[PDB]
Amino acid sequence: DPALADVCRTKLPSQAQDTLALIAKNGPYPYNRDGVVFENRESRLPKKGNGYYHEFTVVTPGSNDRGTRRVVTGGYGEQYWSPDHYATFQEIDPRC
Repeated sequence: DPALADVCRTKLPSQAQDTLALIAKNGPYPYNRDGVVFENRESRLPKKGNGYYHEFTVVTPGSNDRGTRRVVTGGYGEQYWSPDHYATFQEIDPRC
């Protein structure tokens, strides 16, 4: 499989848009876990080979802690948003 919901890039929180711009430039990244492989063990994203997906933190400005906001990239430049630490995903639509 079923489709994921879509979110327009310009409808993302500003910090999420900032993270997409960092990914496009290959960093630098605020967190040491930025860029590590996302294994997708439970297959909420389409099942792919080892290392296809990577995860990045999106800053939560009003908290002291890292927070739950994430972007996951795929190997063909697909981008996914998760506001809730991977419980839900939306595919980012770069066109809008």
